[PDB]
Amino acid sequence: LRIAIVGAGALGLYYGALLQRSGEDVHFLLRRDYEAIAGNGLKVFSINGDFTLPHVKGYRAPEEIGPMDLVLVGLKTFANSRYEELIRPLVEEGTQILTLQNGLGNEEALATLFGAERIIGGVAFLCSNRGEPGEVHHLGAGRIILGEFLPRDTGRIEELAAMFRQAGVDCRTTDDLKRARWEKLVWNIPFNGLCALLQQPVNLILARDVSRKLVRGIMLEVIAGANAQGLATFIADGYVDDMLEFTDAMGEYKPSMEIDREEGRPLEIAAIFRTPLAYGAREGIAMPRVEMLATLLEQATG
Amino acid sequence: RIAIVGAGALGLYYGALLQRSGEDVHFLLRRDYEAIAGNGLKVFSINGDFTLPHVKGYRAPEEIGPMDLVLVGLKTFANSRYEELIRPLVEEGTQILTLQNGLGNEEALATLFGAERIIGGVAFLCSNRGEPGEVHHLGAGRIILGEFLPRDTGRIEELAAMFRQAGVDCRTTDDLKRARWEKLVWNIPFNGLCALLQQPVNLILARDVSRKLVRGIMLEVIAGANAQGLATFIADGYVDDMLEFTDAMGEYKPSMEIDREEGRPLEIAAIFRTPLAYGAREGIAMPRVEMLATLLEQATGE
Repeated sequence: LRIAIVGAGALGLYYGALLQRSGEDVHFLLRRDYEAIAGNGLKVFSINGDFTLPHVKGYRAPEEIGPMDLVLVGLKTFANSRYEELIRPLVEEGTQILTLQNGLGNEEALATLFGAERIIGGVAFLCSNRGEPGEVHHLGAGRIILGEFLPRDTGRIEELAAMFRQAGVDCRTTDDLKRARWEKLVWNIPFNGLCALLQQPVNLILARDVSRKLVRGIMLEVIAGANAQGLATFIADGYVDDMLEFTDAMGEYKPSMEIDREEGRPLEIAAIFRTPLAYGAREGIAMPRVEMLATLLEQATG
Repeated sequence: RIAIVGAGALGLYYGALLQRSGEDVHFLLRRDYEAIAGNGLKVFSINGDFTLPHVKGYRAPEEIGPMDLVLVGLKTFANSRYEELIRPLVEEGTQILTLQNGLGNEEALATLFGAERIIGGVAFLCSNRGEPGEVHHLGAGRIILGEFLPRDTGRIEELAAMFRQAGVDCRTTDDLKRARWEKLVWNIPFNGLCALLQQPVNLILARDVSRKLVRGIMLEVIAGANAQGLATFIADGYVDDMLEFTDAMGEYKPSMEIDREEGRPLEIAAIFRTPLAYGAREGIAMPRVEMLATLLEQATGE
């Protein structure tokens, strides 16, 4: 099975590394650290034991790779205008596209660009900061839940789930990709939002009672927008308490958006915030706290 | 009003937060009386560090005298010392709050002093200690408060309010017994396996068949819980919820593993042998908890 990794980053390189370690033909597409990876290799620093890959099949242009069986898009979503130029040379009849990037609107913009039956969505729970050119730092978790965009057929999702399980990634299969994306949004929106804005890790947002109270209300707004979107099964309100207690054992974790704010690179406001808001306002649901958060966030960074 | 009987990684932490918000806190120190009478204790947290310049410390409980509340944070192998350590602190109206691990603690103190004095607190805290008078708080800290003998709310809500004022996320339940068993679902696989294998939680969770083991251990604890006269049944699926909860903890080394590393005794009796007793009393097959308890006393006998 041959794979393209379009994105790199903490997410793309980590799953890319684990795939070739379990014997899969993985073709990396790099920009920033092409010379530091082709000359050296990529080092994975993990809590489940470090490992290094001495040789890595690395490319700096998508046309050099050619058509692929699978393509992992782990890109940051501010470069979604680059979907056409980076993915087109990898598309053959039978090519299936996997997306692990945060928020909504990613599966939909790729289905319009290539085809709905090709699109597999993966909601990934990964604790990873990264990089002095060619290094990945695995800090926690890593589990994936796989779902197809066009909802119908069993074999492909199972073959992919087993493949990630062969690579040592905890992998699950679901019938409702929409719901699982919205379930991740319940954590993503308050915690990537408030933490990037206030420039404070999750524990300090959780330490104040009134800030906890804010978090709940953000979460309930997300749930309401989720529940009236066309879900096969309803997301209960108790899930707020579940995700609240979940984050309480993450310690001093700084989420991805906060790290981007600290590193001077742009933030994924469009996919994490504006798009769920657009989908929520499409069905006419009040989401004032999300909107306020979205606005302040793009005010803060410009 | 408050006496701290324990002076471990949790008794110090909670007592330091209690007097920081202006409570009359009296610490019973043993190993490090002289280090805290000279300098005071330093609390290092993820929620910002603080230092108490002066600490009301004592070496004998008869010097402290009658109290309003005694927080017991003792390690459960010192439970034979209940009478000598707590009796001088007890007057008519004194209430005893137990925050230690496992079972039997509420009932022992109830037999010893009076059941209408006893308050059970299931606490969840990540804390290693140890530079005589230095407390490290790595995460969480939330407490669920129950009364052993089920009479009133004011008493339990006044204590809950008192903790919340001090910055402790503090809840209240009507089923203390259930909540103890709820924490046993986590404490048995993880404080068990990690101490035995001498590995952190992420490794135990990394192998597929080891997750299946954890599942099985967990299901037994639940089965031993559900036949214990609980007001409301613990469902399985609470398994899936501690499986995913522990996965957000990264490279975490539980209290029992830390105690194994430092070569100090383990709380096998309260965490393992008492619940196994409670299940056998009702006749429940718990082969895995048994094997674990036993292998764990085999490794720490030598």
